[PDB]
Amino acid sequence: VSQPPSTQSTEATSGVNSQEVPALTAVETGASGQAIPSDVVETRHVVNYKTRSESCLESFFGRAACVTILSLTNSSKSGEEKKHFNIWNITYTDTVQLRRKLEFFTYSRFDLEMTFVFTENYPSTASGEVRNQVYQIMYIPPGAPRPSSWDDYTWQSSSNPSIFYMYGNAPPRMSIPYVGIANAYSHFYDGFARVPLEGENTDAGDTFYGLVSINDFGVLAVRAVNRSNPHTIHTSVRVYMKPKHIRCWCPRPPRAVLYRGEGVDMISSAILPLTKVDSITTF
Amino acid sequence: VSQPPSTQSTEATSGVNSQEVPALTAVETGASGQAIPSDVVETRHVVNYKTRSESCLESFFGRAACVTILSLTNSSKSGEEKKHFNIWNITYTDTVQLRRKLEFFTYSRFDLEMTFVFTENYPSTASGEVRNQVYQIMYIPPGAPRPSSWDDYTWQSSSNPSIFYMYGNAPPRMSIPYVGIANAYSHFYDGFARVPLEGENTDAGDTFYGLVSINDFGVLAVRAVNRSNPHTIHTSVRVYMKPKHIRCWCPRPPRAVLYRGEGVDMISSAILPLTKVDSITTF
Amino acid sequence: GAQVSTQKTGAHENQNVAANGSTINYTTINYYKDSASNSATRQDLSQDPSKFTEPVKDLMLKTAPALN
Amino acid sequence: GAQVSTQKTGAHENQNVAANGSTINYTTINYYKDSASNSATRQDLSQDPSKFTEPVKDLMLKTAPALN
Amino acid sequence: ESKTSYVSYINANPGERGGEFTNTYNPSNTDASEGRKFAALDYLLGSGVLAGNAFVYPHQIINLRTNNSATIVVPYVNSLVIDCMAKHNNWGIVILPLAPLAFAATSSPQVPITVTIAPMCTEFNGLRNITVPVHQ
Amino acid sequence: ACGYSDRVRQITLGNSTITTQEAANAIVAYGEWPTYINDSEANPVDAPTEPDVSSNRFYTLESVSWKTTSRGWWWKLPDCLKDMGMFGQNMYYHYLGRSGYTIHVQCNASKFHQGALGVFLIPEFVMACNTESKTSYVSYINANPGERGGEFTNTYNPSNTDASEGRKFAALDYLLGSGVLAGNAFVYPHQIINLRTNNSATIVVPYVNSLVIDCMAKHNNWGIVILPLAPLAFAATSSPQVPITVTIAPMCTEFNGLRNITVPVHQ
Amino acid sequence: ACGYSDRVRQITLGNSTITTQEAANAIVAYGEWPTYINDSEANPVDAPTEPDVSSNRFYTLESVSWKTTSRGWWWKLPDCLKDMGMFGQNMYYHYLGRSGYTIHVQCNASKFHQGALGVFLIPEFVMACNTESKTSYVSYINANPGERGGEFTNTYNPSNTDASEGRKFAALDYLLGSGVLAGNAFVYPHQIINLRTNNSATIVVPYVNSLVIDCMAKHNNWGIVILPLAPLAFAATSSPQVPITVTIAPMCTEFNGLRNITVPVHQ
Amino acid sequence: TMLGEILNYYTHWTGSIRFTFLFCGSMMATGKLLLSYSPPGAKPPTNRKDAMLGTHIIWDLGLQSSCSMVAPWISNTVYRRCARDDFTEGGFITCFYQTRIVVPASTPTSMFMLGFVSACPDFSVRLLKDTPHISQSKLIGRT
Ligand SMILES: CCCCCCCCCCCCCC(=O)O
Ligand SMILES: CCCCCCCCCCCCCC(=O)O
Ligand SMILES: *C(=O)CCCCCCCCCCCCC
Ligand SMILES: *C(=O)CCCCCCCCCCCCC
Ligand SMILES: [Ca+2]
Ligand SMILES: [Ca+2]
Repeated sequence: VSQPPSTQSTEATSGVNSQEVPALTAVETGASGQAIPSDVVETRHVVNYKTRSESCLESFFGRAACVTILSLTNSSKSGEEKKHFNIWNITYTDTVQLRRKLEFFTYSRFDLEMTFVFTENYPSTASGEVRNQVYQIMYIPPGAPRPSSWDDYTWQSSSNPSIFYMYGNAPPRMSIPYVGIANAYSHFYDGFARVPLEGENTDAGDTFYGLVSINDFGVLAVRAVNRSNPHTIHTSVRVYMKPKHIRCWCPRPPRAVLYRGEGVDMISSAILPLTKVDSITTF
Repeated sequence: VSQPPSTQSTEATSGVNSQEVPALTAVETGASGQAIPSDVVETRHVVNYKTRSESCLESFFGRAACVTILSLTNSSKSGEEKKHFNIWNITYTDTVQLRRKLEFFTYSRFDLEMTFVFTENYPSTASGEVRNQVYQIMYIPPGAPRPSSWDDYTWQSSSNPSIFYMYGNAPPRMSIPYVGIANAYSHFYDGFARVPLEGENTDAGDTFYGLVSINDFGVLAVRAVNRSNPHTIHTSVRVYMKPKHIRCWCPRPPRAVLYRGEGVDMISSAILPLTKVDSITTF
Repeated sequence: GAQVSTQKTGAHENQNVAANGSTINYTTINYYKDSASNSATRQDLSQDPSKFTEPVKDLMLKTAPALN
Repeated sequence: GAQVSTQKTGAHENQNVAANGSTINYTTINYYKDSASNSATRQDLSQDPSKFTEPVKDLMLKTAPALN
Repeated sequence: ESKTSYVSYINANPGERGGEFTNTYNPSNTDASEGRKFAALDYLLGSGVLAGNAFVYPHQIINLRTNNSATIVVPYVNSLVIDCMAKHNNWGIVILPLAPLAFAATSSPQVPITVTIAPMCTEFNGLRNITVPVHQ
Repeated sequence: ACGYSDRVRQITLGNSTITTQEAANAIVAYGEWPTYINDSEANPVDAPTEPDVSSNRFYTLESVSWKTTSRGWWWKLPDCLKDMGMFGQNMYYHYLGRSGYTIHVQCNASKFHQGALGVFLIPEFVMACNTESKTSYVSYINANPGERGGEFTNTYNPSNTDASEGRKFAALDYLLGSGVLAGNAFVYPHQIINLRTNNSATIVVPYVNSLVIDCMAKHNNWGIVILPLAPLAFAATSSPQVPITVTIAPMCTEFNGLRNITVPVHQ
Repeated sequence: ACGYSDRVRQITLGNSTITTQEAANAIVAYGEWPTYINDSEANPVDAPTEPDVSSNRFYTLESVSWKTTSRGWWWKLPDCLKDMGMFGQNMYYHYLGRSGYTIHVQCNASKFHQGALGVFLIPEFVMACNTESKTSYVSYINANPGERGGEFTNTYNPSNTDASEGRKFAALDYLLGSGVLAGNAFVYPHQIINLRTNNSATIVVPYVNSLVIDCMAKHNNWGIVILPLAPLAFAATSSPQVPITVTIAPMCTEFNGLRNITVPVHQ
Repeated sequence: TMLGEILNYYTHWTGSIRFTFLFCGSMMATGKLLLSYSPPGAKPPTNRKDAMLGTHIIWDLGLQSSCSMVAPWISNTVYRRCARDDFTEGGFITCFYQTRIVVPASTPTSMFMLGFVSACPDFSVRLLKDTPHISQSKLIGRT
């Protein structure tokens, strides 16, 4: 049995008239302000039991956030074969909620919990019959051969980790180790994938700059394993990521404006975070 | 509590000027090159914690790979009775992914984990009604009587091990002991199933040569147990093999060219593994 | 191989003291061979706000002249 | 009849030392009468590269003349 | 706004000169030689984050009425122990006038700002022929 | 030592003795030496026949010739000995036979020649048939050449029609006639006879199989292959030639299941 | 020993490694090995810069060619390295520099060649100028050739008029261009590459000077000279040619007095 | 190569690579080559005076037929991607003549050397992936 650390309690204090001035400081030093109630006013004694138990990075990142929505269609019509499967690039930039949070830190390190939610429906009036669907999520790491058709040899997965879902069952989920090839996950990257030497374009680099130019986690090749039926059916698969067993370094300000692309990039369309206030003296 | 063996660490070294030349050798002996950083350059001290934990044969073969895809059709039409069931020959040569890996070793020994994935669909516009399907996988060892029709006495399985799947439920799976009648599984076999004596064809043997001519694990007789409905329904069953509790002997080079048949056999069509390189000095 | 631990004080619970009864114990038995598969790591309330609010070289104490 | 063992060091885990806490223990209870039914055999990192990289009769040591 | 993460090595790495911040954002979707450079938007650190919170970074403030120097010692920072310098810039030094320069006399005062950097605990691995990047 | 060179070496078995003043050590396959079947590993219950000296000696195969055109050679154990003295008799009179061997490949030239032979000893050396009309289509007769053994080529021309050209191995050198780059044939016990360095190759090999003892007349455990990794060369002619001789010696041979003698199909 | 031949030898510094299977031992100049400046012998008071691996490695100079006509070659340390990688940078950015080196002269032929190179390492190798109109008349440019180094001749023709031919060394071989019979150049640390015996020469040399550390950009402590004591010869042509390569490696290098970089006069 | 084929079943790799060469010329031929590994980042070594500025070894042909030159694991990331990637650059292994192969009277004037590659004991690979090196025609069926 143990007692979680509580937030500073307030010890009772009173007047003062010393040469000790906790009120004044010099933030030029780079040090934040330190004063607390006791230093400025007369306080009473207060026993604080409350804890920052929920601001613990593990709690703050303890949610299965949706990262992307993939679509695919099992159809029996002419050009509906390439539709019989889909390939998603692993990343959290597809959305903005989770992304922003992680984006609070320069580097991070964690294990990952993938959770998948499937939702199928009928497109046109082809509201007929179709047996139950069995999907396959295949993780194709960088370097592994990718599926040509919704059914070429690649879906054997003799080495690639694959899930097999039977629509209607509990949302398949699985865990992934910290796989980064670095000592930590890099969230930003003020560099280029390679060094452009003396005799090259006076623009070289514009193609390979940014974290995006060096990061690569492979892709998720989803598909329905059933064959094509009379009526066409459409499925939407949603990817959920929850970074667990985490720890991060170097805090940075939150993304204040809309996100453009995978990089920092802003759009002149929306770069006014704040809001006009009547007057500087308007409560 | 114990500590997994790590890969050689680098001990710091410096110059040299001895009659000890770790650099030179004579690979004619049949011994590979042995030198390491320390022997050639000045190294720093490096504590290696990394482990070949994932190259352990058990990890390397630790995946449920798809070995074959069987098809069958429960139809009520004239010649759709022989379609009401199917017989698959047990082996891993039906595909190439797992096969190639095992093919890394001459002999191997292991237990097997069978996993089955069923996926039914509607063929033509016979997109009508059909109750839920219940399949049966019956293992018919060498010597046991095989099914004539999708429903002759054989499907009693008073001795043959049979699974009964209720489509929509978790992918049925089961385990199998190392059943080889040898002390190990033979992956290759430079011999003939029998010895052709003095007075016989000057070609005798061409029929019974190769591992394939001696190996036999029986067959999987699959089928739907339901009777024929108005509308015809088509099912595809996929077999998955994961060799576990494994160990192998005698390493051999990997299959470099496309596979023809179950034997080594190559096809003049594709026997150029490598790729032309501009020049021997082209980085 | 199970490991018991203290729960998170709830509604009608132990005075914040989290030191009242075994009725606040939850059991845990890891089932997988890979750590990654485990639940959220135990709540850690440690913290050093100073590496951010005061990474100054020479230390200054409230009551003194920030600039001496 | 359960047997506890060490997990595979994960993300925010014990310094590689795998010697920190019981929070890295996983339990195992075989349920079937046939060994074949068991999980993957325990990770074995033993190895003897020499039966392949040096199956030479007379042993030669780096620093010496491979051909004496 | 015609491309993303579109910056040339040459422009990203100014050197002794370094860049400058502006208070306007005018992307050149056409002129591809004006796109290949940072959009140093001051009130957003050219990052898309209010500079008002740039203090969650090691920093000091040179308030003329108080000091005339700023000293910030910084340790290597990265998701790796050692990296490739010619490709990656670990740190970035930024100086923003939180308070505008001002002098009772003219309405065009000017004062020099000098930056002196000193590396420490430097170590390199992987020696070969020298690297000479693209230049103009 | 008194100058015990790693180059000089003598070998003796039965009443046979090899010698060599330029070898490059010798290798022992997978690090294990020939052994007999141990009462705990036995299978056949009849008392085995262990020939010892009568059959465990040095039998020398008809030499072949290394030409600038030579593409390679191959043989099969026990096959390429089925006719070698007493060993053969025992081999054929018994259903089951077990053995390991000491392979000694000879090939001397002169300090003015160039060349490098890769002598590999491959277990379960199965090659592809020469006919894309059938699979695993090889006749016993062709699979088991004997003292002669086969030869490798550098071309693949299957006879889908002529069924008498299909029933034979497609000895494609750059693929070991197996469908694997010869460049990695080194993951097999081996030595390299580089003329400027050595003139012999000695590879001791232990029985290898998924069984303790097997039926020799049907199965060839090992396969000996020699590929010129470096083409023969001589400053003089542009058609140099040097003999390559192969001397094999079985060891720890034992047989079970004695009956009338086996005489396979022949021409 | 396990046959630790006096002929075979390996050398390593930084990320560089020399090897040689026919050397004739190696010599250590005056019996002393490279060392650093000891607190009791120091002079400059600033903390020295000791490059270690970054500069104390094996830099290989452009090979030259040995012809039946070849008269000799020469170089100067540290000069003939002023452009060698990192070493140079340090050398030029500092007023004072100190170093010793390991010289490795290579030159293989064949058991059918003849020849003998006398590799001498001479301290303070000052040569006479080519002009009897002036004394000690040599331009910096000519005195410091670099990777190229000079060559010896067997004739002395001073240009008293043409003042651009005077400003250069009079590399008179039979007199070391010093006015001393080369026959006694052996009172200097040296080795002889006699083709029928060896193919390498290894001479480790320690810093030598009347001071602890000096200014490299002005002074060349050592001078490397190679004279064919025995003319190259080959049974075939009467114009044989063989390459001679020189690989130098500085050791225990330390510099004092750091400032802007030095860039001497050039053409 | 065997090393390659294996690496190709995994996603990441770390370690030092051992390049071993066997000169197969005539006993009578001499010569001194220069093998070199230059870690990434600069102009690829086209000439000797550039390769010599990095990790190298001057191999002297002699009784000892073979000679190894090691590629000391020098990388920024702790693991390198198996697939081709610029971030995970490897470096440049070249070769040159220190002098020149020299043969005498009646000696084959041209020959070869075999180049082998293997991994050092500090080498490890991780993240099991399928290999691209093999193909397979979508299987028939029976429909
Ligand atoms: C069968 C499902 C396999 C899923 C594999 C996902 C690979 C994880 C890569 C890590 C992604 C999050 C890290 C990050 O971008 O910060
Ligand atoms: C009810 C399902 C029964 C399945 C029986 C399968 C028999 C296993 C034979 C072993 C197959 C793999 C061995 C191999 O070919 O290397
Ligand atoms: C420590 O683990 C001893 C207590 C065991 C109680 C049984 C828990 C139920 C089984 C755990 C999962 C085993 C999976 C093979
Ligand atoms: C050793 O096994 C003692 C611990 C038992 C804990 C209970 C585990 C749950 C039951 C195991 C399966 C039994 C099947 C009949
Ligand atoms: Ca408190
Ligand atoms: Ca270690």
